Amino acid sequence: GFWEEFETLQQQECKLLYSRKEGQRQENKNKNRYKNILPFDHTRVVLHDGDPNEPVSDYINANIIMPEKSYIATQGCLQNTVNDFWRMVFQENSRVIVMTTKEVERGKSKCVKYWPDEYALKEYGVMRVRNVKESAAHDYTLRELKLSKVGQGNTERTVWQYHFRTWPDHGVPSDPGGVLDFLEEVHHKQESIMDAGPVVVHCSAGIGRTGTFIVIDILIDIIREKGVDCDIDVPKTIQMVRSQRSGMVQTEAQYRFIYMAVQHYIETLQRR
Repeated sequence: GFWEEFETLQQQECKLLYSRKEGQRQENKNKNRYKNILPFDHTRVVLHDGDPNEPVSDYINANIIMPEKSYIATQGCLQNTVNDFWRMVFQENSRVIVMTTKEVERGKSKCVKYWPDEYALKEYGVMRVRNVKESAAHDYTLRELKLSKVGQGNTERTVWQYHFRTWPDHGVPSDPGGVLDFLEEVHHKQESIMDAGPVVVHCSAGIGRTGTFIVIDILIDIIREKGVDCDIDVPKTIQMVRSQRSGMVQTEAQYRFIYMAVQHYIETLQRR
């Protein structure tokens, strides 16, 4: 229909109104892993309550992703943004973190370690984190973290870090079963926590693997609500997440993996 075709064209020009100015500020240069991968201003996570000695303390390379449960899509920490990451988790009341990379893959730093070892605690600026217990699953490790603001023990909350460990160094997994099982656990944990904030998801840039995990999670949530017969539109979902953070889902293999994951999920429901 003409209405449909034209509206579709018009929606595609909306992104010309987005800006990425905050991420290009001189003070924020050293807070981006990739100079060309920056958060949209209108969905970026804005950090309040930073060190007043820092001229710019409100910036992290992260965006809120609301399907239209919400998400924060962010890059893996740099050595200098670990304190900022924990400020974000506290402020947003996030209770679940999904780490989709190893710290180092193929000689490259994807994420600086931002958690304490099991049974230890660390202060990251004003934030105190205790690692109470770790559980090693086949494809991932779960770390039960307790996060609080120093001098305010009453603010302590549990943050569950789901660290996916077996994504391959090149390409995507050749079967989606491990990812789906992982995502099912993340889903049940989030739904168990009253007033939990957005689920934090990261990879080195916060777009490729992050986007893949987020898009799969959104689609399987639709299938949970609407059943295996519901309509699914992968391209419209990717367009909706890309309106909130540019570039989500970076490769054709990632794109195919999303399709495979959704179909596998449907078949699991038919088997169970």
